[PDB]
Amino acid sequence: TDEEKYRDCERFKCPCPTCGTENIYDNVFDGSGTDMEPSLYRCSNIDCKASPLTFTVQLSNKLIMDIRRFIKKYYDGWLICEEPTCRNRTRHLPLQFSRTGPLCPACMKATLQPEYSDKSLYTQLCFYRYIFDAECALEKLTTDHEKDKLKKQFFTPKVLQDYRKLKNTAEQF
Amino acid sequence: PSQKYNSRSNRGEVVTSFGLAQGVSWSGRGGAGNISLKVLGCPEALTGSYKSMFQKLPDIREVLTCKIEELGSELKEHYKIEAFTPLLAPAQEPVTLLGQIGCDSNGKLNNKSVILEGDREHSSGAQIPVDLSELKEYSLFPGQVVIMEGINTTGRKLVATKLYEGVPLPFYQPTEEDADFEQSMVLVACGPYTTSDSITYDPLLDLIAVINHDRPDVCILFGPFLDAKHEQVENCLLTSPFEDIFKQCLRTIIEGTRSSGSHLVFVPSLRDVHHEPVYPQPPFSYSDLSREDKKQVQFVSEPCSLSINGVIFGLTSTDLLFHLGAEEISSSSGTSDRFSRILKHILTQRSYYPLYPPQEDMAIDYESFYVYAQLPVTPDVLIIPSELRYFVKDVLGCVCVNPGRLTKGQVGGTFARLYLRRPAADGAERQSPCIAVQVVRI
Ligand SMILES: [Zn+2]
Ligand SMILES: [Zn+2]
Repeated sequence: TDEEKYRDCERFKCPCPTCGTENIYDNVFDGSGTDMEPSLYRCSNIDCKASPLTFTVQLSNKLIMDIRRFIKKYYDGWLICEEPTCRNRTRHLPLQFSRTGPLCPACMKATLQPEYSDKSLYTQLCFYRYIFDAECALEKLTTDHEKDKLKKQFFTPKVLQDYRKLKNTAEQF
Repeated sequence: PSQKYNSRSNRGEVVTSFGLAQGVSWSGRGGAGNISLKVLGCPEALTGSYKSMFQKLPDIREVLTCKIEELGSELKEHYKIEAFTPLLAPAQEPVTLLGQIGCDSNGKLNNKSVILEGDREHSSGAQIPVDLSELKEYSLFPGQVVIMEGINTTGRKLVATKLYEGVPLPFYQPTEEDADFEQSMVLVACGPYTTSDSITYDPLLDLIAVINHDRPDVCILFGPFLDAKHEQVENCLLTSPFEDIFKQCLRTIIEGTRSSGSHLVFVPSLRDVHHEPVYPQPPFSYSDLSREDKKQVQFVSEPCSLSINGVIFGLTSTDLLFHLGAEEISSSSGTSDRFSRILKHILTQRSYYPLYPPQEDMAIDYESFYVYAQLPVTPDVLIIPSELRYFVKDVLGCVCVNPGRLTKGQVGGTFARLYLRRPAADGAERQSPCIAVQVVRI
């Protein structure tokens, strides 16, 4: 299940280069069934007629900014004690390991856990890739009619290229 | 924009001089003759062949233990220590302990918070506080591998009485051919290359003019080229991809300096927004090069140990000085030069980034660090550009240059030029191949 898999992930935010309002993205599509439009089709501010698809360059630059932030957050290495009564927080990995990992140096009977785990970082990157994987969001449509009406209406070969680009912004890093 | 910078009047001013700075026209032969640029390395055969893409704590632990154990093994041989005692073993007689300095909190290290974390091999990684009240002299920082002597009667505290001094690596031993190199002039510069209020890169253009005029043999340019901390980069106000702006910057330099015949050496920074943010960093990727330019341009990693005409250069764009300086504690009298102490630590810890944990926001892949960020030898020249004031100091026989940044805020910065020529073979060995250095204002 995609909704729960990316439930704790941070949503991609990027302010309209024109009106200035912050747009939030969590899926390729915005809305449901028939009135479904690619989230990147229109600004969220109704008095802004600029299409985010016009500022693909600014979005890619923002994704890079964000992705850097996450990778740096992971590498900061904050560790926190699993004992509720200790909760010692440190960036110093202790060389003294117990059977399940670093031994908290405050209380000496609990293991230190990564504050931002590698599994959280990996899920976050997969999310940033999922919200721009147009081909996949389309294959997740049952009827080839619903898809192709949509594919013909918004997903031109060029727009599909724009999405592929954003979707792969991930591996530049 | 860049108003203040372009109206400066200090242009060309020599703010620091080292060696026989006079007696050398700061002109290189350009592309002329034999210019030999070789990237150095520290071989390794300890690391396994299956790596994950996100570090596992057990792996970091491994790298840190080896750091202690490996250096300790050398120090033990040098100072002919007989045995290392486990940190937790109590004794009435003085003991010699091997470990990594650390702080007992998340704050700044102070003479009351020092703890010594032992290696796994002898102490199973245990920690014990260290009392420095009886220690006459000391310079310590978190991450520092040290050998201390003292009394630990209860096994819960070491009253240090002696702190062995760091031992540097030997210098590179030149072959006979290396003595056959002619004088070379090397220019060094570090970003930012644009004032904090503009994206006109006026300072960069001025530096390009300098390169063409002085026609140095080699130019070592440190990033950031497209600074992640620049107001306009951070706010994503730019209207072009980061990668494209980066390539343009590179193009301007490569093209704008074609006529000079100088070999360009680009060193990445953790602030280069378009590039891999984890340290150590791999070389930039730039393919838009003629076949001529390819013989004039080189992309190295960060850090990098580079041999220029037989002279070994230690190169790092990371502000290790500022980071280490903010965490070091000392005590002697007060006739001590802070930077010389910090530079001494870099040369005695054998790493391009000995501080651990690192400054908060410096991302380090420790398994890569282990393989690519060690010092192969004590360099002849160490280029450590920092936010700290520019300088040129001779430390343990190594000329350490901090050319400062080319741009500081909205004001002009500085860059530096070195003159090299390895002297005649015999005599009291060390004859620094670096003859003179100058830090000039852009
Ligand atoms: Zn808008
Ligand atoms: Zn604890």
